[PDB]
Amino acid sequence: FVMWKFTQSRWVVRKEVATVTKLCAEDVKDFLEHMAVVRINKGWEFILPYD
Amino acid sequence: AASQAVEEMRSRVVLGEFGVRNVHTTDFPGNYSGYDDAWDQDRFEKNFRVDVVHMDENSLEFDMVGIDAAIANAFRRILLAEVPTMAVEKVLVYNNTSIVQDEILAHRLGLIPIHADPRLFEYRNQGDEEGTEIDTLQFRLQVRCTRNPHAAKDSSDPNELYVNHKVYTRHMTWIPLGNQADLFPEGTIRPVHDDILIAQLRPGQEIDLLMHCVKGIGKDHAKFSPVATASYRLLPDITLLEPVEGEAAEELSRCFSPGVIEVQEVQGKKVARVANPRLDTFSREIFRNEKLKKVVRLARVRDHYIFSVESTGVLPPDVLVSEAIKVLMGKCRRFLDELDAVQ
Amino acid sequence: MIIPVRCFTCGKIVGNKWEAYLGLLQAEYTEGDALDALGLKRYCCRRMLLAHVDLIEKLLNYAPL
Amino acid sequence: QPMIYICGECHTENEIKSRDPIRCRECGYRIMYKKRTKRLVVFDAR
Amino acid sequence: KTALEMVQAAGTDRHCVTFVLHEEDHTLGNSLRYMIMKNPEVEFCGYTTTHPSESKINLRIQTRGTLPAVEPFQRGLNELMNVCQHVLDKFEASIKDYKDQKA
Ligand SMILES: [Zn+2]
Ligand SMILES: [Zn+2]
Repeated sequence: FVMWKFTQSRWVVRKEVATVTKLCAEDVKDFLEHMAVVRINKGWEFILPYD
Repeated sequence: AASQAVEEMRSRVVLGEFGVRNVHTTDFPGNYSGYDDAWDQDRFEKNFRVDVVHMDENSLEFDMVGIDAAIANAFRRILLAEVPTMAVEKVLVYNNTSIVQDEILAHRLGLIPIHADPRLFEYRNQGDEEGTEIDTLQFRLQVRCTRNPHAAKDSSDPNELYVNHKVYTRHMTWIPLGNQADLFPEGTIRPVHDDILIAQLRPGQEIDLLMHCVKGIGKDHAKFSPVATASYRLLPDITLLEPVEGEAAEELSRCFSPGVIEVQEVQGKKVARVANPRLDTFSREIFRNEKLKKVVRLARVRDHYIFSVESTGVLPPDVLVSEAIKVLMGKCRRFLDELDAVQ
Repeated sequence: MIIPVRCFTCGKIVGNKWEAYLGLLQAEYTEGDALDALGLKRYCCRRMLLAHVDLIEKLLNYAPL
Repeated sequence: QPMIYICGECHTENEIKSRDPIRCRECGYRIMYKKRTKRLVVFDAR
Repeated sequence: KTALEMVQAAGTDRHCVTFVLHEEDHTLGNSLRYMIMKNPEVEFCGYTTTHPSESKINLRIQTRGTLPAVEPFQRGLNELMNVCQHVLDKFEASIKDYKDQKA
């Protein structure tokens, strides 16, 4: 689901993923840290640019 | 001259680079030659005044002009300790299976404020652990955590898996004693914040207890303190020895608080002036600039005290100040009656 | 173990502002702006909320249940 | 008199009498805690 | 049993008196010290704490002439009571007019 959200849009909200997937905060954080970085006022951005 | 220095010593408190000067109250008869500092009730009633600048729920700010540091500190200490309120003292536990310790649980419950009006109750006599209708209140807390019968297959979050897993203070139910139900309308006797997290539970664990609350003062224990932060500060009055203009004036706006020093273009050039010395916190950053040290004179007004009283929500802070003044009056009356009984 | 109800220095009610703070951590708010939005002006409550470690869930993971 | 205990992993109420091998049904764990008392206990919030 | 008087020595001199006040602290001590120091007939006024464990204070009053040093005590108490009444009335009036002008 996280990878699909990243394919649909470059910016992914952590709270929306936590609400949809019904998972705890630490699991969503580990999922995002593997492929995203925290950008202030924008959420989570994919670590690599569009190739 | 000498008169100006005497007036500055007797009216202002100057803050130097290394230390504060003129901090002691000196307006007393015999200390000054050209001043008759003898007590005068008429002059005190004339000069004294109270001006409230901000007043909302659980927050008050008011300036008192004409009072001294001794009476101000007395009021502050009475508000901090000598104002009686209602707080949890006795905890009767029935099969506490929580991970949180029983003593720690009782200590956390004791710190929870109670919205009950303390003036309508009395101090419990020595002993008498059973308690009476007049001088005690009972709060029942019974929370049984169990698994949610309807939840998702994964349910990683504890909110979906379990119910009542976080025992908030809203679960506390006031149990009337005698005729307290008729005297107090429903909804008056309750926890103040209603959102304080007492403990966290798991399925199988249960927390069952009764809480006996009695009247008490903050001096005995800090849990009876009604005010969260009740303090007072001297009103600052920043003065400019020489007119400061140009870009250095902007430095003034960056040296003091952003809201005290304002720059204006009277003739197309920026000149700084004191707009609202109240907002300044006296960070003493002007001493870093070498040139701007001898151009300003930071000072505090001796007979102008801004009181800020943020309460815990038991009662509005104006009633708190009134009750503090009443407690001081009661102490004075008790000592006068004792002296009269002696003579 | 758990968030204290009262602040050690001043005594402001801080236990009720813990989980909401966690929500501000679940949101995009940083530490400073979240502590400012919670209404903690003095630094004592900021230290109380920031330096607190949530060990209650780690213990409940070892609870009998 | 029914004496009740709690297992260390099943956490089920097991009734065993005196001089019994400490065990628990539907498992094999051998750590048996005692349930909390029913007597009233008074605590001070100090 | 709360406030007790003590003379300076066995001679029972009314010029130097010590009032021992029970269940008190620095608040009332400092307030009464400030309220009675302004009395021109008081040479020496001073309050102290015997020990932080026990809740009691000792005030000492030494007058100028032949004052019994008990009359300045009652004078300071009455002046402090009047000041408290005045500040209470002023604060109540201020709060009331603030509530009126706010709405
Ligand atoms: Zn604090
Ligand atoms: Zn078992």
